[PDB]
Amino acid sequence: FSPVPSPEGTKETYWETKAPSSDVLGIGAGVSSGNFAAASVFAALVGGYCTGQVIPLTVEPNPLFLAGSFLLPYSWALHVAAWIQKNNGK
Amino acid sequence: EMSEAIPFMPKPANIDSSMPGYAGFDPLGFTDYYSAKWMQEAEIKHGRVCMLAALGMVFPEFAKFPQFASFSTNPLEAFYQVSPAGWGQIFLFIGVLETFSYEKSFYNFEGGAPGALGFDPLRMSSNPASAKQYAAAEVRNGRLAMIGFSGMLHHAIVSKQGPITQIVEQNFYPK
Amino acid sequence: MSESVPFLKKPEALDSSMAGYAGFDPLGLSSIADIKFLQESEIKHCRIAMLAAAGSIAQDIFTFPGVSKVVGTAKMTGVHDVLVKQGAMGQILLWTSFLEVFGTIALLETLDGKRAPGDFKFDPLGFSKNAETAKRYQLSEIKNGRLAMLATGGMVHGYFITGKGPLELLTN
Amino acid sequence: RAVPFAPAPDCLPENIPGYMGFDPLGLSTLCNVEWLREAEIKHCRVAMLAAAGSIAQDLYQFPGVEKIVGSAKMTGVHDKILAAASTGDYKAQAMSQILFWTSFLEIVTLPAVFETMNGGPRKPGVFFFDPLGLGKGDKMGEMELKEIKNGRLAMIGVGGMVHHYLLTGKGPIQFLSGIP
Ligand code: CLA
Ligand code: CLA
Ligand code: CLA
Ligand code: CLA
Ligand SMILES: CC1=C(C#C/C(C)=C/C=C/C(C)=C/C=C/C=C(C)/C=C/C=C(\C)C#CC2=C(C)C[C@@H](O)CC2(C)C)C(C)(C)C[C@H](O)C1
Ligand SMILES: CC1=C(C#C/C(C)=C/C=C/C(C)=C/C=C/C=C(C)/C=C/C=C(\C)C#CC2=C(C)C[C@@H](O)CC2(C)C)C(C)(C)C[C@H](O)C1
Ligand SMILES: CC1=C(C#C/C(C)=C/C=C/C(C)=C/C=C/C=C(C)/C=C/C=C(C)/C=C/C2=C(C)CCCC2(C)C)C(C)(C)C[C@H](O)C1
Ligand SMILES: CC1=C(C#C/C(C)=C/C=C/C(C)=C/C=C/C=C(C)/C=C/C=C(C)/C=C/C2=C(C)CCCC2(C)C)C(C)(C)C[C@H](O)C1
Repeated sequence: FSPVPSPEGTKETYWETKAPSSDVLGIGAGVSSGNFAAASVFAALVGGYCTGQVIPLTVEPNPLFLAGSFLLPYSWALHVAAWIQKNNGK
Repeated sequence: EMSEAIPFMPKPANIDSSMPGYAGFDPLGFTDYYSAKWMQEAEIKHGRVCMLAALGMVFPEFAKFPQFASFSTNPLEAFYQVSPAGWGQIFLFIGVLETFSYEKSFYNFEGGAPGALGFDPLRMSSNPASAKQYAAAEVRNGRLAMIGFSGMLHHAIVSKQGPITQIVEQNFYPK
Repeated sequence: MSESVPFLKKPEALDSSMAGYAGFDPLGLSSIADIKFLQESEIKHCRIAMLAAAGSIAQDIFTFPGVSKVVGTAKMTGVHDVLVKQGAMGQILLWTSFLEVFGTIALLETLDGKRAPGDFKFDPLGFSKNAETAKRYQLSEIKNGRLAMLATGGMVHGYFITGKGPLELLTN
Repeated sequence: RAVPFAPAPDCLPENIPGYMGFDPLGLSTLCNVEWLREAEIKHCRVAMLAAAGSIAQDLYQFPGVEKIVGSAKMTGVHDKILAAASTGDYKAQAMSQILFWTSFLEIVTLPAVFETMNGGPRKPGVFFFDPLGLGKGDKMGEMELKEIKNGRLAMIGVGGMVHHYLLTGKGPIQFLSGIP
């Protein structure tokens, strides 16, 4: 009803193709699909290891294993980005 | 035309002699409503999983892997004796194989043959007659394994043992 | 193709004109983060590490009058643990943070492109007047800073494992 | 050609180093050929380092390693060094150092394997490591055949050495000399 503002640099992300354009990856638009797929497997293994090593949680957990355990959900978004980049020819 | 499986019923229009395990058997017409190629690939995939499942329900009667040698020969107890790390690795492996059928069916549905995941390492099906025979043999052995696994599963439910054990002990009936 | 890493491809965001260019970006992190942000971050790390490497060395060589009374034997990281209890670490943090507040403004100007990455125009003595000596000296600042980054970690980890400190580790 | 009964798949080209027509199980069709080729070259090298390592460690010990090792052979040393590292020994972090550095080399070279699959100029298994320049000075492609062939030999040899160790405590040099 009035012009709705968006932050500067907002671009069009609506897609009907096989994969969205790489611009939906934001800062990760130029990363290769191999680099996401390898980062995804690396993040899944190190995140799963770091998660697994502190499953009995103590009052003294290792802070590096806690922070490294966040790589498991991050790996999900990484392999989705790997799929998007392979289907954009990157 | 009439069905070859049911000679009093008319031929189901969307199934054809081209398909490997065709018998004219669609009394309730799934293919006139669902995609015949989707049903074809789905039948083939159920059969391939069931063929491994039939072999897998029967095989720990004979021998077990040394790590799971302590596990039970009843398959429905050996299901729970496997660790969730083991089932997670099995699920990750099956998922990796499925990534290929996700492409073959949700994106590349029309290009090829149903169930053709590019898995022919010993280069069979090169001879055309041999290819025809193997296609029909895969579909029929898959259906047979579906029936056989269904049997052996419910037989393991009633009598808490493997099918071969139930046979040799002659525990064929609910007791 | 790349100069430093012959098998990998030339990094797309990296150019010969930029100081300390060896075409070295194997993970392609220049695509992920803005290159001007990365360049300023590297220069900030280079200068803080250069001061820190020389710092460790100088503190082993000698201390300032009275510091030895305040910290009995701790060196490298250990003296920092003593100085948070005193006021030295906090006072340096307050002043470095105050300069970094203007640095935040400068970083915003760099992201705009108004200001060169890491260029705070600090020349009390003009040793970059030539403008080719400036190119060389910026390359030297980047190279000595990268070396100092490595070195600072190296000597601090030597303190973590042995407690000797940088010069003392060689002497002992 | 290697197996007359079952020849190599047409997926395998004939102009690759070490091509002698051996693929009876047709494993090339299942996975990308470039990924498989680099996987073999990487296995060749890791195995060659292990085979030469297994022989050399039995043949010679660096000064002072004997006290931590005790009497462990090629497989045993790895367990002994990790056990002492578990205690907290600074000297027993050798395994961690090689794991960190081999991992760092793999992490930096991570993009390279995908770039070869993507169609990049790099051929699988080539990192342009020629400080000696022996291949550049001579003709390249004959040592590539030697590297794949010796690597395959080493792959099998490392398996021989380890399984011989597990059955009988003797390492490589000792096992070759003795004949149980
Ligand atoms: C639907 C299939 C299915 C499922 C869900 C299971 C599930 C299970 N099996 Mg059973 N099993 C299967 C098939 C299956 N198996 C088959 C086909 C065999 C015969 C080889 C066996 C033989 C078997 C034994 C001997 C044992 C199990 C055991 C187990 C348990 C642990 C996992 C394990 O070791 O599996 C092992 C399963 C396999 C190795 C099957 C792999 C199937 C792959 C996908 C087919 C291979 C494709 C082909 C060969 C590729 C060739 C390429 C070419 C170049 C050669 C778990 C309950 C253990 C247990 O606890 O039992 C008490 C155990 O000791 N399984
Ligand atoms: C009776 C079984 C049987 C038969 C005849 C076929 C036939 C076929 N398959 Mg299929 N398949 C089967 C089982 C079978 N498959 C199972 C169980 C799986 C799951 C692991 C698969 C998975 C599969 C995939 C993923 C693909 C095929 C494909 C093909 C086709 C081309 C390859 C070919 O000619 O192989 C011929 C195969 C045989 C002659 C089977 C013989 C196997 C050996 C010799 C005997 C079984 C050994 C057993 C493991 C040991 C038993 C131990 C016990 C007796 C003690 C052809 C239609 C490909 C295709 O393009 O389809 C159109 C394809 O993409 N299949
Ligand atoms: C990252 C840098 C860094 C850090 C955190 C420290 C931290 C510390 N130093 Mg070390 N030091 C440094 C660099 C550093 N130093 C350098 C470069 C030298 C060589 C001159 C020394 C020599 C030195 C001695 C000899 C002694 C310390 C001591 C100390 C402690 C007390 C503070 C003090 O008196 O410092 C004094 C440090 C200086 C007077 C020199 C640093 C001045 C630099 C050049 C400031 C420049 C900032 C720069 C201009 C910012 C640019 C802004 C831009 C936006 C324009 C504390 C642990 C004492 C200690 O605990 O010893 C055990 C001590 O006795 N420092
Ligand atoms: C028989 C051994 C052998 C041969 C012929 C080659 C041949 C080749 N390699 Mg490979 N390589 C090998 C082993 C070998 N490699 C091993 C074990 C490693 C692991 C360290 C590597 C790691 C490697 C990398 C990382 C790269 C190559 C590259 C190359 C090419 C460069 C040509 C050249 O100058 O190499 C000539 C090499 C030799 C003549 C081998 C010399 C072996 C001598 C005898 C030293 C042995 C020392 C050993 C530790 C002691 C063992 C004895 C002990 C038991 C007593 C060529 C295709 C490069 C490439 O393909 O890109 C252009 C490349 O990037 N190779
Ligand atoms: C594709 C491909 C190839 C391949 C391959 C592979 C791995 C092929 C695998 C084929 C397999 C595993 C086939 C297994 C079928 C099992 C059946 C039909 C069992 C049915 C059970 C029944 C009827 C029952 C029952 C029971 C009932 C209910 C009551 C019980 O009391 C008793 C009883 C036991 C009688 C290769 C690798 C060669 C390469 C080539 O280039 C391409
Ligand atoms: C490439 C490159 C560079 C480099 C480099 C390097 C490091 C090159 C290193 C090359 C090496 C180390 C090659 C070694 C291969 C080992 C083999 C073939 C052993 C197989 C085992 C067998 C046969 C066995 C066995 C055994 C059995 C199982 C039981 C045992 O009990 C006994 C027994 C022994 C009989 C340089 C710097 C030159 C530059 C150049 O520009 C590029
Ligand atoms: C924690 C703590 C404190 C502290 C502190 C400090 C000062 C912590 C600083 C830690 C630092 C700076 C660590 C640096 C690590 C650098 C590495 C691993 C790079 C290695 C090189 C590699 C991998 C490869 C290099 C390579 C080589 C070899 C050849 C190939 C190419 C190349 C890439 C050049 C205090 C002061 C607060 C006290 C407090 O009570 C506790
Ligand atoms: C470190 C560590 C360990 C370890 C470990 C290691 C290093 C384990 C290494 C295992 C390896 C490398 C096994 C490979 C064996 C080679 C085989 C089976 C080739 C067979 C030949 C065939 C099939 C046919 C060959 C044929 C013939 C006839 C000749 C022509 C060619 C061909 C036709 C192909 C543990 C696990 C003990 C843990 C422990 O905590 C510490």
